[PDB]
Amino acid sequence: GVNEVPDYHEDIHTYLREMEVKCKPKVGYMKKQPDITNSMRAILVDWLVEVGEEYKLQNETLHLAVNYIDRFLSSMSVLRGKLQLVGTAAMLLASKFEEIYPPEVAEFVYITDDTYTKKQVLRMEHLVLKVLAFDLAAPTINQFLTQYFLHQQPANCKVESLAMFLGELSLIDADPYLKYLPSVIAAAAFHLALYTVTGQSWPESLVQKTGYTLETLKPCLLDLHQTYLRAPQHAQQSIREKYKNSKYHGVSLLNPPETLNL
Amino acid sequence: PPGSMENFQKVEKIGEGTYGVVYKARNKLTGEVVALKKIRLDTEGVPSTAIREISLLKELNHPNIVKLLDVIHTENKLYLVFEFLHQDLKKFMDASALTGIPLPLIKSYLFQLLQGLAFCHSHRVLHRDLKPQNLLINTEGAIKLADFGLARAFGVPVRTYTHEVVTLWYRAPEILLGCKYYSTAVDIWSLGCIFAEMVTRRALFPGDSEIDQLFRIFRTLGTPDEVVWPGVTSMPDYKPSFPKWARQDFSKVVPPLDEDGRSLLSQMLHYDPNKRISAKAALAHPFFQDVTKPVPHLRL
Ligand SMILES: Cc1c(C(=O)O)cccc1-c1nc2nc(N)nc(OCC3CCCCC3)c2[nH]1
Ligand SMILES: [Mg+2]
Repeated sequence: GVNEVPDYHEDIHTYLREMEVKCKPKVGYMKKQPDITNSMRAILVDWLVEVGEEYKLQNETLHLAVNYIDRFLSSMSVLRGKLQLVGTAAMLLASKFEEIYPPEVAEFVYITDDTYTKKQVLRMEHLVLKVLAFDLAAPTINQFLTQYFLHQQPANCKVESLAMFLGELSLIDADPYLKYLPSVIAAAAFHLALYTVTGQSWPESLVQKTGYTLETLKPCLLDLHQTYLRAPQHAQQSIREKYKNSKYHGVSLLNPPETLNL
Repeated sequence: PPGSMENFQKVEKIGEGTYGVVYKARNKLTGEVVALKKIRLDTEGVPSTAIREISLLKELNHPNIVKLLDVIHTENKLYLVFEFLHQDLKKFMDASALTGIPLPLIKSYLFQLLQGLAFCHSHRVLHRDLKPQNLLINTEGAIKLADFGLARAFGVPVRTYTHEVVTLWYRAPEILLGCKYYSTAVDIWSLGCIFAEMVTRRALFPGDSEIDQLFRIFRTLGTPDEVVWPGVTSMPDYKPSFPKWARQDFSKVVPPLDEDGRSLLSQMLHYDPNKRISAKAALAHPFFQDVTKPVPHLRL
């Protein structure tokens, strides 16, 4: 029905495919950051996951914040003591963009345990907006996933939650996921979820829609599968905790498959 | 981008609202006439309406969508520089009392509004406030969607978004009836109301409250049941106690409208958001078979 905008679905998917290339962060940015590392970014993204749980923000909001941060850090050097300010301001902007009821600025100041002032948060907000030139309508893994989900026969809630979980895990690790576009991560996550739960594969209908095959998705899939297999041991655990909740069908408790048989 | 701000010469105030003054101004170097919307900054930082307006209009480049030219982004003020347009459709309707708007102009304007809207929808943007005051016309015959402060980037399939939304007279029944989800069809409902309004110069459903608005729609189009709109009786704010009004001939709803016009209007005002016509499909309606783009018949 009109909730899946049949007359526009394909125009939208095309347009998002075009924009994810323009909103892509620079793949080698961390190497050009003197003071920060992939591991500090992972700490930060894991903290944003907790903040989104504390305020019951949309997952889309989280994905947008991470995109904003990664684009900002692609052109702005940041000291480690200020990384969280960038992250706080990113989450504020994403909330304002995406949420019906965003938390107030004071709640963002509060959650940084008063490391930062309200003035600093609002000043960083303005700097992020200028650095990103207000281009906040970025495509996310989620926006692709939700369209891929329409191709399931029938829809399966475990598959959907699992795919979101896998996509969310990818946010944490810049190495390697920065080299992959949201549409590709979404595809690999959808395939991997579909396989884990039902034994099925990336369907022909999504080959038609995306132009992607298991062969073109292989590299991302192999990374994602390793990430999935190693997830209990990763230093960052907020996504796994989050996806134990019934809201997400407890999918983080499902066992990854040992092999992909590709 | 284009600087600026010392390059602009304010000519006069043209509008207000939030946050929220609009001036007419002229670029002193290029001669370009612009509309400057000033947004005062501060204790919650940059307002979310502005964040949406700007981010979404950066993506939307189209002849029938108001062009955002620049954003002048200072510590305490934010100016949005838009292309200048001469009048809003509402003031044009009022100026056209006595004659009415010639059909070629109504047809032209509807065709352009539908192009603008199809473009929004194709770029995953819901406008959510289409009304004559937000539609701007120039002296060359263009009409453009404007005021994107209520707009939103949507996902496919849609999630639950802000319930408010849409000025009451132009608000679709699935919003009035509290549906969990609404989509691109809400904008089409609004343009249907606007189509009718261009023909009559008076609002089609001028409700004074949500229930009154629903009841005015029901009295014109019939109180919807499960045949006309499967699911309606299960909607959150549907009440079995709602009066059951008979659907009128549509010829009686907008008497001066021809058969093609009526057909298109009835498809834009279909109760079932699933069956309501898209902007994309409306562009191909036989109503538009002879469409042109004349200038407005009146001085702007
Ligand atoms: C709107 C208007 C009148 C009028 O009908 O009173 C007279 C002279 C100019 C304008 C006007 N031209 C405009 N051009 C652009 N680009 N934007 C305008 O206003 C933005 C406005 C759109 C309608 C709701 C409030 C925000 C404009 N308002
Ligand atoms: Mg429809």
